[PDB]
Amino acid sequence: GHMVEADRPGKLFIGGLNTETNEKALEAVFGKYGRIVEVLLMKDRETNKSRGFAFVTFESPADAKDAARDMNGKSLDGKAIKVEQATKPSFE
Repeated sequence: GHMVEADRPGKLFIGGLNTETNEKALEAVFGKYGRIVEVLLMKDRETNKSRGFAFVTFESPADAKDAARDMNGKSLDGKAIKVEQATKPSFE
């Protein structure tokens, strides 16, 4: 057909995290802004500790954007966490 609907910034980018977290707990971090259907934790290789960064996705891009408009630059369990938009509006 015609299609000009190809934008969906449903991805976010998290930093500053704990070492002893899991994806089920990230549901409690961000799901309240607009529901999650995909979480990606990422870990070390030394001794399986979590690293101080992870990835969370949302069902909708309007639910993704909002999860970075309140929760950015706060504490979480006494660590200092971050959220950013890991995109740009256009790139060519």
